[PDB]
Amino acid sequence: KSVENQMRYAQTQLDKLVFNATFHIWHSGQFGTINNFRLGRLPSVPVEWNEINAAWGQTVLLLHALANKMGLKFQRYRLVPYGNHSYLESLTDKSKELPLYCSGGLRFFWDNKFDHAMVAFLDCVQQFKEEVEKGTRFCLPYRMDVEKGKIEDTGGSGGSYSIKTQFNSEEQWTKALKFMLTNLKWGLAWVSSQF
Repeated sequence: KSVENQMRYAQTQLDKLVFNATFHIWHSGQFGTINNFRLGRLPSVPVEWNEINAAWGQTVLLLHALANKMGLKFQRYRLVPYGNHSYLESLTDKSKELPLYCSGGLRFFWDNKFDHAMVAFLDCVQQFKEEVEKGTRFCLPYRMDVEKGKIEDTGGSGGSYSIKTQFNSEEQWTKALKFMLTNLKWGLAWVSSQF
């Protein structure tokens, strides 16, 4: 099973079918893309952070719209769509900063706020998964592990890939993000079909 095939499968459903904006999830080599922004970077393709931040912003807007369409209010966090500087807020810790954007440079010179934000977002994606799967044999294709901040290539390599940048490689981080976008694409197909 290839992630590209999983995306095609979802695109087949989507083509046979309404939202305020359009959210087109696809692939470009090793990258997952959303509305043409690459969500990742590679040693050989140093995607600018403005583009990564924009991809995050569209991803947040998508999950926000999916949750609003379903009547789902997330636990633990709320999404704050804010263009290319989108973020979450913790519902229990008003202090906590959870930016889904970063500026350039080296992981070394950063705190963990962006990484915490991405794990909080994966928590929300997993909550969405539980709602679409409730009751149907339907399942989003890639298992998510919120405790560890990882996504599994279920039925592919079987490996688990971190959504955090710290202690990770750019190629594995990009893979995790691409599996996450595939899950959201499947979610959009299911939501567009069942609502």
